[PDB]
Amino acid sequence: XXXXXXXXXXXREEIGTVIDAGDGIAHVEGLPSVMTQELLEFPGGVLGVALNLDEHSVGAVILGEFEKIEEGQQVK
Amino acid sequence: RFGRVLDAEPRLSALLSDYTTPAEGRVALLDKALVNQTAAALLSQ
Amino acid sequence: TAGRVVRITGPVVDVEFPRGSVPELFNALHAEITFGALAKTLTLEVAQHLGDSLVRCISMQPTDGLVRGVEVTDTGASISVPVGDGVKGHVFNALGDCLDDPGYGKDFEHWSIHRKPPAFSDLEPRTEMLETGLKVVDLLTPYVRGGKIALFGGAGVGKTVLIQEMINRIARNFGGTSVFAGVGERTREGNDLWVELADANVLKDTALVFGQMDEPPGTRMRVALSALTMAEFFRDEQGQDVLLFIDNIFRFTQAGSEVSTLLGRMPSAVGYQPTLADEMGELQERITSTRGRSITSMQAVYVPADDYTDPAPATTFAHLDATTELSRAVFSKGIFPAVDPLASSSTILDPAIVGDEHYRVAQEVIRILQRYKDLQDIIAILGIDELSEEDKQLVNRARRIERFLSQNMMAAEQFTGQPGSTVPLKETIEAFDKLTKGEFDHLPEQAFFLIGGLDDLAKKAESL
Amino acid sequence: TISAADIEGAIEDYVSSFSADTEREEIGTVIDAGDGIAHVEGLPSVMTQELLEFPGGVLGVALNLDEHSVGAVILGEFEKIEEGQQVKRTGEVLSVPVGDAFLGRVVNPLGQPIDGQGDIAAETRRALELQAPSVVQRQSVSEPLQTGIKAIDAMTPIGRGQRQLIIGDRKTGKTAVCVDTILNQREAWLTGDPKQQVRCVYVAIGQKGTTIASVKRALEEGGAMEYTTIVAAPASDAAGFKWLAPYTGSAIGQHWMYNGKHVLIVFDDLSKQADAYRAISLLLRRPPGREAFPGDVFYLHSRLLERCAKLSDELGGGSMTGLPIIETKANDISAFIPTNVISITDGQCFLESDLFNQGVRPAINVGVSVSRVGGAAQIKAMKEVAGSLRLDLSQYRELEAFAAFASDLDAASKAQLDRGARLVELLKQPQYSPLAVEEQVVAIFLGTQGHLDSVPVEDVQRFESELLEHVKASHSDIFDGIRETKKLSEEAEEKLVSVINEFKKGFQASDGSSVV
Repeated sequence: XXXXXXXXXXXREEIGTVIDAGDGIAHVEGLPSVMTQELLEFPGGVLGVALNLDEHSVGAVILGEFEKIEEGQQVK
Repeated sequence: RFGRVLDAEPRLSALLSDYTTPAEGRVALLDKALVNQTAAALLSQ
Repeated sequence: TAGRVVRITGPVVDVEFPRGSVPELFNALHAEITFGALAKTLTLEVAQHLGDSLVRCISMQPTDGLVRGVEVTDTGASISVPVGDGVKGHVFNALGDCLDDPGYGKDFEHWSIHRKPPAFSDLEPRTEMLETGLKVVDLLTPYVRGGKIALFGGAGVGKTVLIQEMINRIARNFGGTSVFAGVGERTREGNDLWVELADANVLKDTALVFGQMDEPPGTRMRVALSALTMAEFFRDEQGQDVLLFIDNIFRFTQAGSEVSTLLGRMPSAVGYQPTLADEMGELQERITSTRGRSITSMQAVYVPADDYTDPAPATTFAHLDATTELSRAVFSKGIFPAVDPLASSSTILDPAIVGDEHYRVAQEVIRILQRYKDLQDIIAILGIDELSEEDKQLVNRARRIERFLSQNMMAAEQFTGQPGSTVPLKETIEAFDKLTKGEFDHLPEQAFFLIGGLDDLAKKAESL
Repeated sequence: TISAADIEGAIEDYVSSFSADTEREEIGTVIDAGDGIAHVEGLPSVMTQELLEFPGGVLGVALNLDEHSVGAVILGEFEKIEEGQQVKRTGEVLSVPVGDAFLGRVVNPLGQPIDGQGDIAAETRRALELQAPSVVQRQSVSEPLQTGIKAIDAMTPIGRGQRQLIIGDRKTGKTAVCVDTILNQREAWLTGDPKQQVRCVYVAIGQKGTTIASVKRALEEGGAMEYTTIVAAPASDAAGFKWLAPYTGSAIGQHWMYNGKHVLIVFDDLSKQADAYRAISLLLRRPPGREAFPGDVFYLHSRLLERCAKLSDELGGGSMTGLPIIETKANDISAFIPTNVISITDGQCFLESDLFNQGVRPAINVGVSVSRVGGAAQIKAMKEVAGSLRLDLSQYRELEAFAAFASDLDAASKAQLDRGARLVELLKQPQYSPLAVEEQVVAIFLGTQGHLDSVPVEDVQRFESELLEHVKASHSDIFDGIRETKKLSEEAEEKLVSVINEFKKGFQASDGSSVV
């Protein structure tokens, strides 16, 4: 009983940050609720596809304007 | 005794696995759920 | 007790469970996809245990729209498929869900698709010939009861007609039923088959299982085992003979190689899965006869690049006992069922297993057809008038033997309205023994087409 | 009849013999499992290649012992394994039970019965990885292993302690030849002397269950199941069983061999063991060498076949003879596994499929088969009568290839061509028909001494079969003289020629003609 009550007592949209980028791929951390193949939009108006979902970070392939991606950019 | 409680409560033990979560809110939950004072201090350490 | 989805990579999904509740491998798990355009219930099969209570899975459906940290509910059993008489005349996916009428068959008994082959003590200690009642099959390439038969051919070579034929033969002569396993079949060809078997009105006795090409390689691999689990029930519990079509067993091998690569296992010779011969053996050994009942199999088998050394066909041709090849050069003569008498082969065709007279007559008919096949070039280039008399008397018999392999098969009854014949073996081995000796050479070629049995030849000769 | 006393006495023996040692032991836990391999944590005391056991009644081999965990390969139904299962030590290095109680039984590679006939009354246990007898312990192969195939016993004799490779294509009679060889021993087994009393092991790797059952039946019907044991690893079981099946077969054999019995081993077929080891290695993520095989497949097949030898009299005069079968992908005898095994064994009997379909059966390729032991194991009668035949047949084959389009030729070529055609017709025989050596010598005498030179090619097989039954009904002193002295003396040879002439003077030819 007491454990269930403690758990229930212990229990705005999310923005991820780019932790890695190279050769047309970026890895985005965070985004707990992203779905496989959701469109991600990066701050330079470039888009990514969120094609891989690791334990820590999303692997997102980038459509087109890859040069405009830097570590620490906000991903909506 | 705490080990007995954590092993008998698999959902609480899993929710206690907090290294990827914010440890401060995890410790606050564990102190509010969890006596010998020094034992509970080691547990919070 | 429920698990969480922790990692997703293409069709592969990892799930984490509470410490004490990790599912046994090959269990089916269910997961939800909630996005409006792609709403699904997603079935996962457990492949490996990665430690830390993580379970490696492969998805039976596309993983698009899946979100991290959704709940996963274990079913606590393997993938299970419905079994019973009410399976006949319906179409199922690999997962046992019906395509002809959704939600049908939920109330049936369900069996685990992953089950062991027969015990050693239960196998039949000798091969028995299957008297299928088709002249060409029985004489030149006898089928083995509970054996596996390779089939070769394509469109415009009667292949679907031969399937309808064999289904009718098993239903009428042996009181059995058929199962058809569309292992990676074209959805267009699956609908053409479904409509063809419905129009022939044979579908009432056939269970169809399709693993369509549209779905990920986990399903194109498990479909063959699903169909085989329906057939195993009909053999063991109903006590019927069963005929299991597989089309096409190469795609079972390929699907297995692709799953193995998604699981990151290191690939072997020319890139197949490293388990190949056991992956296949755990299917092919399970097709057999026991306790006087039998699962016969016909298997269409593609060969990559036409070389019978590639591990896919080299593995497959270790298991199978007979080989029927259909030829467009025979079909274009009007010879139905267009089984090529020289390119087809069988391994039961030995004087120890069939009577010495059967073996002799089969060797004589092969010799005569081989001679005619060697003369056909001279005939086409120079004309019959360039031949001697001794060989032209051989060709006069070879033309008639080639025609007399044709039969009014039961599949044609839809069109011709005349019934199909079923010649006894002891009739056909007399008829070809007489025909090779030339006793019927005074009859015209039209008297032998589509004829059936020897008494029918006597009727048609007096009609003409 | 049956009695209640035996059943009650067996239960009372189990009950009275029941005790528990209460022994202290390390229990480990499975931390990873997949695809027929598992990793175990704990087990501080486990030996390398200790046989483990798992809760499902499943065994495993501890191959790799890391700082934190033990990589165990799973033998049998790895489906029953899951993470967090406890594992315990059997306390034994990888071993099989062994003894005379295996004669007439079918067992899986672990030495568990698979026939359902009953438990195995094992004498002791033997470790699989005991080294082969060293260069000082062996003796020269000097003793005939009669196969009862004319083609083999004439040109490629098999001696006790030889390894003879039965390399061939798919569906050419390789299994038929080995079953014929196992059947032929029954005429010896009915004698009591261990010196003649050869006993046999057949190990099936990756065969169809129907093919194993068919062999079990053919050996029962011949009476060979008095002295044959079958290790069965059929194509349906896990890769670990297909990998062990040759080793356990040799281990069952070696226990008899070192006692001074004579043993025969048939490996059917050793390519499917190589493929199983390729599976187990690539699942371990070891890198592949040539043809995707791991670097050590040579150390698989040599470690196996080197167990087969003849021992020196100082170690007891026992011996083990190996017939490994290999399957060849479209007759490319230069493939990796073919050449590896050809480099180990003391010779090969290549079976060519292009001949088998013409009805030359057994389809022995006389031009490529050899015996590198040679005539040292062949009885002096057979050695004298047949020892020319091999080269005469090879030069007949090249002559036939030349003359196939020669419009006319010299008389010496034509006479040689007709002799060679009659000798090829002489060497074939039907399935399950083992001929005793005392008859094989006479069948080959007919050929080599030209007594067939009257006979048309279509008559020859009939003629030879009939004449052997003639000399079996009357004039048996030919076969008694040959067998009791192992040499064809002149005073018998004249009686033979006299029976030959007396038969030719009464021979109706199959064409309706007659000859002398």
